[PDB]
Amino acid sequence: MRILLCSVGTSWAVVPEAMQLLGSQGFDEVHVLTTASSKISPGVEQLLRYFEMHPGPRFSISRVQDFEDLRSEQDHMLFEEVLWRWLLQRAPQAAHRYICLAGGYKTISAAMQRAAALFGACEVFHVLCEPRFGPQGNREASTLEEVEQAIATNALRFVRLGPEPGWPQLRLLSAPSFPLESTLQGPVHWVRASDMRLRQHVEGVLERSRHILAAWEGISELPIPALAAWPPSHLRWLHEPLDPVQDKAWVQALPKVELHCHLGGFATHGELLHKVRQEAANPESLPPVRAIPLPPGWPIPEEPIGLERYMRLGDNNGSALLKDPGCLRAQCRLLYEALLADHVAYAEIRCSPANYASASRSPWVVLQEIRNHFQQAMEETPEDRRCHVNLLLTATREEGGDRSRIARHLALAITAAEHWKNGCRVVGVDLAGFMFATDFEPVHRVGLAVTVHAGENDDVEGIWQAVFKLSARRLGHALHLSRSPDLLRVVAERGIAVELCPYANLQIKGFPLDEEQEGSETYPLRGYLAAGVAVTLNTDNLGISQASLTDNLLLTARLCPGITRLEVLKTQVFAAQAAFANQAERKALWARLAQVPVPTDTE
Amino acid sequence: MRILLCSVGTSWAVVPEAMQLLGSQGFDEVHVLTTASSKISPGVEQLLRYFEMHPGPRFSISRVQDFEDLRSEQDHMLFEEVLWRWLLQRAPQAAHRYICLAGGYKTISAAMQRAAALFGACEVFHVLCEPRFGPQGNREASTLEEVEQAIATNALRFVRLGPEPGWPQLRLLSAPSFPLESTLQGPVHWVRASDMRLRQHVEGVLERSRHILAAWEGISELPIPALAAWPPSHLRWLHEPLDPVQDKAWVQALPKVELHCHLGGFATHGELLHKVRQEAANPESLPPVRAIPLPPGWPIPEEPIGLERYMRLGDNNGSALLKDPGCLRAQCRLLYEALLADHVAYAEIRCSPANYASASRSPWVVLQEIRNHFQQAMEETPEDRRCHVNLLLTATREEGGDRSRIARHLALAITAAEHWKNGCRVVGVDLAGFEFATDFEPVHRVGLAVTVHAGENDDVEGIWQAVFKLSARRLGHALHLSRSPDLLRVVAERGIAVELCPYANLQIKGFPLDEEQEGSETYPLRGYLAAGVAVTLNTDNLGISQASLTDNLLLTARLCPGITRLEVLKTQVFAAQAAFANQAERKALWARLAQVPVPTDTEQ
Ligand SMILES: Nc1ncnc2c1ncn2[C@@H]1O[C@H](COP(=O)(O)OP(=O)(O)OP(=O)(O)O)[C@@H](O)[C@H]1O
Ligand SMILES: Nc1ncnc2c1ncn2[C@@H]1O[C@H](COP(=O)(O)OP(=O)(O)OP(=O)(O)O)[C@@H](O)[C@H]1O
Ligand SMILES: [Zn+2]
Repeated sequence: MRILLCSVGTSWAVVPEAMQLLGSQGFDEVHVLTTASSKISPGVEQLLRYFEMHPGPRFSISRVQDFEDLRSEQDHMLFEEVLWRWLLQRAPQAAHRYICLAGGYKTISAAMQRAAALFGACEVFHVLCEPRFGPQGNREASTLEEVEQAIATNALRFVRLGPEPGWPQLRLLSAPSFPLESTLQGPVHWVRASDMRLRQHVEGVLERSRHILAAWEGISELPIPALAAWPPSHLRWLHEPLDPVQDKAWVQALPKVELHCHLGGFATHGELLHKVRQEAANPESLPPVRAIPLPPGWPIPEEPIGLERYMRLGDNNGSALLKDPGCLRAQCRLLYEALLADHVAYAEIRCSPANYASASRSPWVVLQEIRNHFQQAMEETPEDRRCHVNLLLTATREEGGDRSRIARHLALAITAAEHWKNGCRVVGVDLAGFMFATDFEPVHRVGLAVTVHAGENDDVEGIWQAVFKLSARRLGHALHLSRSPDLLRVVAERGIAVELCPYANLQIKGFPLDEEQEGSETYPLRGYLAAGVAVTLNTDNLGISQASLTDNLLLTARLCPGITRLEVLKTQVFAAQAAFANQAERKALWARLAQVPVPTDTE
Repeated sequence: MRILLCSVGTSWAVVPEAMQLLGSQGFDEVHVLTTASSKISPGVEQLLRYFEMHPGPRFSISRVQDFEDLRSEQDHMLFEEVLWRWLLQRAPQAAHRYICLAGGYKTISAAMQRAAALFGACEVFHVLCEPRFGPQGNREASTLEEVEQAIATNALRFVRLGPEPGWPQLRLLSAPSFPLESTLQGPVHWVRASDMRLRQHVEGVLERSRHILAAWEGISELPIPALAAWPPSHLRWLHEPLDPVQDKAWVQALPKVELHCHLGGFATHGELLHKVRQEAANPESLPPVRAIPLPPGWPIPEEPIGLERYMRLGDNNGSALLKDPGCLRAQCRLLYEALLADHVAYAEIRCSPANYASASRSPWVVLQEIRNHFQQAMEETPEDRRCHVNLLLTATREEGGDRSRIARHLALAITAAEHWKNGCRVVGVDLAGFEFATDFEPVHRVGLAVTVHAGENDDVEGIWQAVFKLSARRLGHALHLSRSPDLLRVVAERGIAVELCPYANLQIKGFPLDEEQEGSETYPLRGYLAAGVAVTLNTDNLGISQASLTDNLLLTARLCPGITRLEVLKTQVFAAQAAFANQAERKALWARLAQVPVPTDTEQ
C-alpha cells in the first residue's frame, strides 16, 4: 500500500506534478489538504477535473473550514491540529505515508515536515516543475493542458528528503482516539478540529521524553527507575536536604512501607483508647483506666525516659483490653484506618496472640480473628489504595518467667505459615530478648523469616549472635552498629536490613537535635546509609510514641543534619526490598512505590 | 543578551523587518547568513547601508561559499552543516538565541526550524511585511526608506512560534568543538566547515534517543541498564533462544565473571602441562608424567565418570607439581593469561597453599607468592582490559585424614584478609567438607565470606546446614534444591547464589542434551532462574573439564532447552552481585559489564 499526502495553495498543479514522483508506478492513492480561501476554489475544481480524467487511485480533497488565510499564529495552530488529525485519519500507517510540501504557506510546508518528523512517514518529498511554460515559455504548469504537458515533458524535479522514523510513543496514536469532522462540499472534504487534545498530548509526550533523556545519564543513582521522568528542577529539589516543615505535605503523600509496628501500642491513650474501650463486647469486665502521665514535652521528651518507662506508658491497652473480642476487633480496624490515613502501602504488624488468649479463646483463635479482621479491612478497600498487611508473631524472652509462651508463639507461627497463602499472612517471627538459638531450628526449617528485636544492651555480641546464630534477616534498633567495623561491614555485605524508629529511639535513648554537623552522639542514620547498610524508618508503637510514619520521616531532618529527600526515598526502597512479602505482594508494592508524589516548590 | 539569526535570499528586507520583532528594544546582536550567489550581493550592500544608520545592534553577514542554489541536495546537506556551526558560533546560548526564518529558501527556513528544535533557542519567529510600499503601493518594503516607513508605521506582523527548549544532548555543544573557517572580506565573514562531524554526531544522538525512548518501557526487565540504548531489533534478538553455534562470537566477547575456578586443576594435561613443567625451578624433583587416558568423547563424555575419576583425571598437576616455585609461577601466569583470553573482568581463584608447602616453604610463603604473581600480572595489563583477581582459600575435610590443614587454612585466610587491602586480596574461604559448626566462628567474626562446595551426594540436609549453620553466602553444585520446596524458597528469599558448572556437572553427574522439552532429569538452571534464585555459570576446573567459560555458557543452551541470551546476561549480573568484592572492585566490575558486545546476526 502507498498513500500520498499533498498540500495545496493558490496553485493546483502541485498535486498532479507530485503524483509523478514514482514515475509510471504512480501512487495507490493521493490525498490533498486544502484551506478555506476562495482564491483556491478554481484550483480545487481543476484538481477535481484532473482526477476525473485520471481515474484509478482513491481521491479525496480536504479543506480546512476554519482556516481561510494565515492571519495570526492561532490560524497556524488550528491548521497544525487539523493537519495532524487528517494525517492520522487518512494515513494510519507511517510506512504507507508519502508527504508533499510544495503547497501552502512557508509555515505550512514546515508543518508537514514537522508532522512527518513526529508521527513518521514512508517518504517526504518536494515536487518542482522546470519553468518552461506559459505564453513566454518561462512559467510552470498552471492549467490542465499545462500540467499534462509538464508531466509529459518531464519538466518535474523532486527533492527526496528521505523517510522520517518518527517517535516510538507518537507512532502508535490512532485516528479514532482523536476524530476529525469533515463536511462534504462537493467532491472535496471540509475538515475542522473540535479541540486540541491531540496536540496537547503530543506536547506532553515530547516534554516527558525530554525529561527522560535529560536524566538518563545517571539513572542508576535514582531509587525508583520511574523517577527519571521528573523535570530536572524537581530532581535537583529531590537532591536537597529535607525540610521538616516545608516537606510535610510531600512526606504525607508518599506511599510508605511499615516493618516495625507493635499492635499492642496503637491506642494506648487519647480518644483512640476510649474508642477501643467503647467497642468492648463485655463492657463490665473492662479494667479501670489508670493514670499514666506522659513525660513533659511529649512526643519530644526533654530527657530520655528509658525502655522500662516507655513500656509502662502503654498500660491502658494491650493484654489488658484485647482479651475482649470487641476490643481486639476495634483495635484491628482502627490500626488499619490509621495505616490508610498515612498512605502506607505495605505493613507488617507484629502481635502476641498468646498474651490475648482466654479460657475459651486459644491463641490460635485470637490469631485467626486478628488475621480475619485485617483481611476483611483489606478487602473493603479499593485496590488502588489498599494497604497490604502481613503478620509477625512476637516471641519474647522475658527475665525469669515461663518459656511456654515462646514455644506457643513459635508453634503458632509454624502453623499459620502454611494455613494461609493469600491476603494477610504470617510472614515470620521476631525474637525480642533472645543469642540463643536451639529451639529456632524448626522456624528456619519451614522457611519463616526471623527479625531480632535488639534491646537495652549495647552489646556488639548480641548483633553478632542474631546475624550468625539466629539467622536474622532484619535487625531492630541496631543503633550501636558502628562500634564494630567488622560487624558493620558484615551487615552491609550480607544485606541485613536495620530498622530504625526515630521517635522511639529519641524518647528511649535520646539524641542531640537540630545540630549543624555530625557529632559522636549523632543519630546513626547517615553513617549507616553511607556504609551501604539497608536502613528502614518505622513507627514502633503508634500510641506510646504518639507519632505516625510521616512524623518519623520528618524527624530525621532534625536528628540527622543534611538528610536529603532522595535518602528518604532510599529508605523507603530499602524497606520495600527488606519486606517478607512474596512475589505478588512484592510486585504490588513496587507498583505502588512508583507513584511518587510531585513536589510543590519546584527547586 | 538577545541575538537574532536570519537568512537572506533574493529579498534583503526580511532582516530589517525582523529587527523590529521586540520593538524599540531591538536585538543586542544580529547575524545574517546567505548563499554565495551574485544576486545576493546587492542585498548585501543594502543591508550594510541599513546597518549604517540605526547603529545600535552589532552586525555581521555570513555567506556560504559552497552553497548558491537549490540544484543539489548535497548542497543542502553542506548548507545545513555550515548552518549549525554558524548558529553555534554566533548563538552559543539557546536562552539568548532569537532565530528568524523569514529569508532564504524553503529548505533554509526548514533548517532554521530544525536547528532551533535540535539545539534550542529563546524564540523562533517569522516576519511579515505589508505590501503597502514601493511604486503603486502594492509591494512589500524593499528599500531603506520603505523599511523605515514600515517600522515607523507598524506595518510589520510577527508570528512568534514560541520558545523551544532543544534536546539535552545538543544544548551543551560548543562552537570550538566544531570550528567554522571564516575569512574576512570587508565587513562580511566567509565561513567554511572542514568536516561534517556535527551532523553525524546529531544523527547518532537522535538515533540513540529514539532507541532509549523505545526501550524505556521495559527498563526493569533488562539486567544491564545500558541495554536500553540498544536498537529494538537487537533487543528482540536478545529475547530469543541462545544458539550455541551462531552465538559463539558474541559470547566470547562478553565481559564475564568467574566465581568457581580451581588453581590446581588448570593445566592437568596438554601443552600447558608441558609448559608448566618446563618452567620448574629445579628440573630434577619433578615427578614423572603419569599416563592418564581421558574418557572418550571428552569434554562431552558418553557416560558420566563420577567424582572420583574426575578428580583422578587431574593427577599430573596440583599438589604433585606445584611445590616447585617455578611451576607455581608458571601456573599462575598461564591461568591469568587464560582468564584474559576469555574476556573475564573479575575472577575468584580457589587455592590450597598448605598443600603446596615444603620444609623451607611455609603455607604463608606459598600464599604470598601466589598473591604477588597475580598482582604482578594484573599490574602489567591496562585498566580497561585488566582482569581483577581475588583469592579463596579451600579448607577441605578429608576421609579421616588430616585435621591440621583445615585449621591452618582458616588461620591463613584470617591473616591474609587483614594483610592485603588493595589489588589481589583473600576475600573468603571455601568449605569442601561437612556438606564443623564450631570451627568457623572465627571466620565469621572477621568478615570473611564462606562458600560451601557441595558435591558427591544428593541430600538437602547438607544444604540446610550450609545455609543455616555454616552461614554460607554461595553454594557450589547445588543441583538438588528443587527436590525440597522450602529450601528452594529460602535460598531464593535470602539471596544465596548457586554456582553451577555446566561441563563439570555434565561429566560427573550426566544430564540429557538437546532434548526438545524440559523433563525430570533436565538441567535445573532454568528451574532455578524461574524461582528467583541467583544462578551463576562457572568453569570449576579449566584443565580437567577442558572447557572455558564461553564453552560453559554455550553448553548451557544444550543443557537447558530454549534458554535465551538475556538469561546469560542475567547470570553474569548475578555473578557480579554475588562476588565477594568491595565498593571499588564492584564499581569497576559494573563499569566493565556495561560494555555488552553488539550482536552481529540480527537478521534471521
Ligand atoms: N519498643 C519496644 N522495645 C522492647 N519491647 C517492646 C517494645 N514494644 C513492644 N515491646 C514488647 O513486645 C511484646 C509484644 O508486643 P505486642 O505489640 O504484641 O504487645 P502486647 O502484647 O500488647 O503488650 P502488653 O500487654 O505487655 O502491653 C510486649 O511484651 C512488649 O513488652
Ligand atoms: N569438582 C570438584 N568437586 C569436588 N571437590 C573438588 C572438585 N575440584 C576440587 N575439589 C576438591 O578441592 C581440592 C583442591 O583442588 P584443587 O583443584 O585446588 O587441586 P589440588 O590442590 O592439587 O588438589 P588435591 O589435594 O586433590 O591434589 C581437591 O583435593 C578436592 O578435595
Ligand atoms: Zn569445585
